[PDB]
Amino acid sequence: RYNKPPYSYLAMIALVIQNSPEKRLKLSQILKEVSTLFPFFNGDYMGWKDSIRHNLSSSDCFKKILKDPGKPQAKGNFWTVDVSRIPLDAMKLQNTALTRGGSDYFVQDLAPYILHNYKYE
DNA sequence: CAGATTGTGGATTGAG
DNA sequence: CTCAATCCACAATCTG
Repeated sequence: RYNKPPYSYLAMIALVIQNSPEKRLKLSQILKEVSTLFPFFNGDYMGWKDSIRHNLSSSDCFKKILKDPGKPQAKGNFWTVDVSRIPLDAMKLQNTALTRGGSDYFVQDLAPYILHNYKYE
C-alpha cells in the first residue's frame, strides 16, 4: 500500500478515457493523463504503472480497439471504457485513514464526471 | 537482436 | 468474511 489518490484505478482509467478526444487511449497515454489528473505519483514509486496496466486487462469495462483484422495479435491498441458496466460503488471515494477528515480536498463520487458530462477541477 | 513495452493472469497482502 | 492493491511471471509484439 503506497500513497495513491483515494479512487479505484478503474474509476481513474475510466475518467481519462472519457475525457479523451475520441474516447480511446493507448496505455502510455492513459499513464501520463492519469498521473497529471491525480498528481500524487510524481515521487519515487513506479509500481502504480503496473497496477493500471493490470487493471485494464482484469476488468470487463475496458475493451481493445482492433487496428488490423489481419493482425489481431498486435499491441499498442487503444482502450475504450463501456461506462454502462462500471459498478456505481467503484467510483465513490475510497474509505481510507487518509480520508478520515478533511475530505473536502477530494470529491465524493466520480460518476458525474464519468457518465454525466460534468467538469472535474 | 537486444531491450522496452504491452497484454494476460495466477497468487498473496493488507485493510475494510 | 471480501476485495482492491500489489507482486511477480511469462509471452509476444514494438522500437531503434
